[PDB]
Amino acid sequence: MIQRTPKIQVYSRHPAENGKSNFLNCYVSGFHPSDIEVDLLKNGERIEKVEHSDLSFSKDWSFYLLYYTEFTPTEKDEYACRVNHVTLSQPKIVKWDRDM
Amino acid sequence: GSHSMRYFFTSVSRPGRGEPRFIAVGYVDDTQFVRFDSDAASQRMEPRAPWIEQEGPEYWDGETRKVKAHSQTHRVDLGTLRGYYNQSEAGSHTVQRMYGCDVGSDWRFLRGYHQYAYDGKDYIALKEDLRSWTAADMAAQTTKHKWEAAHVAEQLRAYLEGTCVEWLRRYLENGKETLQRTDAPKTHMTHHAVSDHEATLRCWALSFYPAEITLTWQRDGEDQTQDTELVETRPAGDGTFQKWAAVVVPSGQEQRYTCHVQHEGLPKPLTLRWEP
Amino acid sequence: YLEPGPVTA
Repeated sequence: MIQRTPKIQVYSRHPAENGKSNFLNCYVSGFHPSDIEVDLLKNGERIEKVEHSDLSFSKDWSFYLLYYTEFTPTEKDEYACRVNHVTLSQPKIVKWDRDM
Repeated sequence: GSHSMRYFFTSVSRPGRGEPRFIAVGYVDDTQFVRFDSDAASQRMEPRAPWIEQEGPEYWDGETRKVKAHSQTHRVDLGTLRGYYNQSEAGSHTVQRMYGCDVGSDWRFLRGYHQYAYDGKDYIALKEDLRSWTAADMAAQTTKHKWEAAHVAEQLRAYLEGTCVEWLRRYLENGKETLQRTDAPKTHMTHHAVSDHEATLRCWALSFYPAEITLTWQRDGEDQTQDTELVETRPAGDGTFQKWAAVVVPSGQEQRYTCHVQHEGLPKPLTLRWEP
Repeated sequence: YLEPGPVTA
């Protein structure tokens, strides 16, 4: 009853290049309890087609999941991960920052 | 390299109606190979690696039977533990179980483990000798006595030392093409100018397997931990992993800093330096 | 290969 907030990374499976098919990932970890809602956003709109890994957890018992969807990046499309969990009073939104 | 087989079980009670949501995943090292989800339609243990599809319908039958036995133990435990903790029926609760075995480079038994948690905290765990138990509180103490009189540790010891390692070795053989392959990290460094006097160097490691890796920075050949940021290792989604480590540096002094990468797949560590 | 059958707590 320790609740733990999720850490969130947003990134691509492969090095990101315009016009090349890829996968946009949202990796959510360190959270408890397990119920969580993760949306991947494209220019602020929910992407419908999102899959996720099978729930597992770390040695400290905190959960992690990977949400992912196929995409072809372009120069002007902005992407983001939107996460809600009991520990958060509103949705947390992390932008995909390719150029790190 | 050492290897490990590990199973992870989560049950989450559903107060209004019905049995708990149950999810089970099996790993060999960092590779998911099986799953069961009480919400999926098949109601069978399902393959998640190509090399486990070699196993015959008797394996699948046996794994499905066992995994539903696990689900039923957790369903019961959620009820028992609720009562032990004097909790109402209104709240969702969670039980998590993890067990498995590690073997060394010779593939001989190294370590086994079997741990259980209620609502995200330690409940009970098998000790290292696999002969007795660590109970975190008095509820768990009651469980420990039950499992002692029922010689549970002995049955688990037989499995963790015997069967677990035996099937791990089978899996390592059958999945050898991927499971006995190490993928060294693919590295590079980027540079980002914060202000006129401050720059960030990020040392990236992509596409490595297994997940275990060390990235560290040095300045003029000694370790540097201040002004560094190291993200959690993360799955690429294609079975490999990614990580990076960043250091902030005074603009112009980039050349003093070196990122060092260690990994099972790199015969010696690798050093990266900005130039680039 | 799963263990045969967890014992209830």
